[PDB]
Amino acid sequence: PLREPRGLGPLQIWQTDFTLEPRMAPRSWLAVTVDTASSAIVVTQHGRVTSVAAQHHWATAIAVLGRPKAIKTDNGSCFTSKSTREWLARWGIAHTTGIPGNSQGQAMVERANRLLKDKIRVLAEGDGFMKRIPTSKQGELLAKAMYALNHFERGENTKTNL
Amino acid sequence: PLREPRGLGPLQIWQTDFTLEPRMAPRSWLAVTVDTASSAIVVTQHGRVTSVAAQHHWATAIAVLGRPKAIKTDNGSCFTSKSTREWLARWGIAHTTGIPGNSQGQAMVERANRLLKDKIRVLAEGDGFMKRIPTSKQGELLAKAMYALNHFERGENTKTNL
Repeated sequence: PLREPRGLGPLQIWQTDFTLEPRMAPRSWLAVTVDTASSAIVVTQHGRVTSVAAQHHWATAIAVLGRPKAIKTDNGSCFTSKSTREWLARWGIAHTTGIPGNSQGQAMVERANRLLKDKIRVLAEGDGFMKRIPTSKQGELLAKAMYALNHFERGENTKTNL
Repeated sequence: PLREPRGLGPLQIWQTDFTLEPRMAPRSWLAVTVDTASSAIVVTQHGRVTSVAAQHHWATAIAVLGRPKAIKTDNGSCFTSKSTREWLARWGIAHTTGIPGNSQGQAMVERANRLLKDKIRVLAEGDGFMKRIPTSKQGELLAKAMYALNHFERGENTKTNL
């Protein structure tokens, strides 16, 4: 009877996309993965959008979230290249650019991209950076944005507490 | 590199639910499965909602759509019983009652239930049955409703044609 995914729990399927964020230049391409089972997000920054940038991002995401059963992406070439298909086959991860979803596409990662860019803008401005964030402060700020969205430790819709 | 699902195509995941339709009494429980990759629908009628009715329905759906990689259901007991879990393990089909979706729950099968009940009401009324459909005409009418929703062969949003 060995089938997934962790009891009756949700299946381990990720959605990944690249989004451009000039406040993070020169490594302005943010690769973002949302795990649809937990809604956890992993983001990494890249100088150019290539097949290798996608593989480097997923290598980091696997270290953080574990190996997923499948990854959903759009049809960009960094995801459909022979190189990327081989990398995913090496890890045994299924890939779809498909629609076995419940609504139009990969809404989850699109919402994540928006929340992430908003969070980076609010934190950077809080620190006094209204335009590009200085290169030496980018990593900590991106880490801070990722923490804020994942360990949202909140009352976001809760009752009084200390 | 052998991973799913049929190239870059959508993964083979189904959504299944039971819905009550008194026009089909005495076997008024309709079990409905929507394949999220193709949007095909399979419906069967049952006298009572039990674990065995769910297994009988999926046996028919597998003959029509092939064996899926996973099936998503809610937490009703006919789906979480030991009997049903064993049946799914016997076939090697993963089961989730989860949320690895892109919106709230299993909207797909809920929309399917609505379209199906509307279609049965319009066809039955067309035949002169305003209340319960006579037992001997139910199977053909349910088959007609299933055909209408799957081989929707349409211009449903298309240009002039013969």
